[PDB]
Order: sequence, then structure tokens, then C-alpha cells
Amino acid sequence: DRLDAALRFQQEALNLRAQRQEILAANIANADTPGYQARDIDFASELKKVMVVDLLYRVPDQPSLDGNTVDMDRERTQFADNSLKYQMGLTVLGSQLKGMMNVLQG
Amino acid sequence: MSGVLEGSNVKPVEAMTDMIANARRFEMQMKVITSVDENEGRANQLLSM
Repeated sequence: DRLDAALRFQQEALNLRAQRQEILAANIANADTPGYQARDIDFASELKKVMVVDLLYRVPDQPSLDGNTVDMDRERTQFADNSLKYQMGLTVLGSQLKGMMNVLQG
Repeated sequence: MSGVLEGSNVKPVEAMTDMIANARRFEMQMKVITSVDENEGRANQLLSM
């Protein structure tokens, strides 16, 4: 359907933002697990792949003794950024749907 | 030598200096712990969108 092609990009971006949000929250929740590696996804490459998931390990900053590589500050900033981008995607998708609607209303 | 008993070799000057140093080090580490805890408490609000 042509309607899907117009809204495909924003829907895929929104779904990818939700998945990465879940991954970041999993990183936050498992901060205290000894031996847990902080995982993340490269948003742009996966968005290419879906439009046309694989988890990448985060490069550790400080060496802990229990093997936990989760850094609070980095993932807190990433979490806030992902929340903001999810809201922006919701706004853009809603604007596109509302425009398609006011075209029809009459 | 017979008729003499050997006592301990605990130097009291070293013990007193060790106690003073240990007390000061403990207080420094407690201060560092408090600073780190307060910093994390302030930092854990960013997550609010």
C-alpha cells in the first residue's frame, strides 16, 4: 500500500527507538550484575537495514573489579536522548497522520 | 643465657603513629564515600525525560 510507504520510515524509527530504549533500560537494571556487558545497537545502521537486530558491546570506560562495564553517566544521557527522540518521532508521525486527515475532512 | 626471660618487641611509638594514621585515613575514605554518594544522588534525576 502507498500509505505504508509514506509512514514506513517514521514507524520503523519509532520501533527502533523503543527497542533501543528497552536495551538501555536493561543496561541500567543490570548495573550491579558482576560480569554483565553493556550492550547497545547502532541506530542508523539498523534503521537502514529495516528500511531496505544485532547488539554491539559498549566500549568500557573505567575498569571495575567485578567485570561490570555499565557506566551510569553515559547510559543515563543516552536514555534521556532516546526518550527525547521517541517523543520527536511521535510528534512527526502524528503531524503526518493529522495532515493526511485534514486533507480528507470535508 | 639461663635465668633471664625475653619479653615482646611491641614498639609503642610505632603503634601510636599507626593508630593516628589509620584514623585519619578512615576519615578521608568516609568523606570520599559521602561525596560520591551525594554526586550519584544528584545525577539520578537526569533520567526524568
